[PDB]
Amino acid sequence: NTYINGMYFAPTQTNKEALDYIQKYRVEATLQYSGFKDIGTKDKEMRNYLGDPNQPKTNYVNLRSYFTGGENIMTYKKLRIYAITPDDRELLV
Amino acid sequence: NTYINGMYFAPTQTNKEALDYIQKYRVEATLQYSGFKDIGTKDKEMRNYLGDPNQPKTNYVNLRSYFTGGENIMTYKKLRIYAITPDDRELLV
Repeated sequence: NTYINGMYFAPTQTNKEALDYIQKYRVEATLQYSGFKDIGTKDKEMRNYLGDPNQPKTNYVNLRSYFTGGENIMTYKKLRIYAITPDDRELLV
Repeated sequence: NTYINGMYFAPTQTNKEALDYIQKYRVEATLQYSGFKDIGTKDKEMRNYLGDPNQPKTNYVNLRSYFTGGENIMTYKKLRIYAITPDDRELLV
């Protein structure tokens, strides 16, 4: 299997500056042991896209700095997003 | 045998900020020579969990900087914890 250690979320298209009012990210993944739980609430790390410094700053949900002891696998994922007071799921696999 | 040189105590779950009013830790282990005694009273070293810097700050009872001359083995352990004025044993193997 191949594990997930992050998410390059929303690469910048022509008309998208939607990563400003959106601040917080919560993942509900399936870990190696006791999968579906509150993995935690963290923020974006807007570094790059595809690891290339010659690229605009896109969002990155850091799937490492969360409340886990094992690793995350490729079965399922739930991606809750937190602005001021919605909890809208922007992405779901 | 495999020796113990520390304790990653209380990895951060969803609802746990119980590592603030809790300050001091005393171990009563079984060393290689003259085991059961007051090994000492020390504090937490809240660095990481599982040695990963992409992880929240969890407690760590340092089982090296204590009053010993030998090493600690995997027979028995007693873990006294000190807040202001309890002495409640939070963990016991």
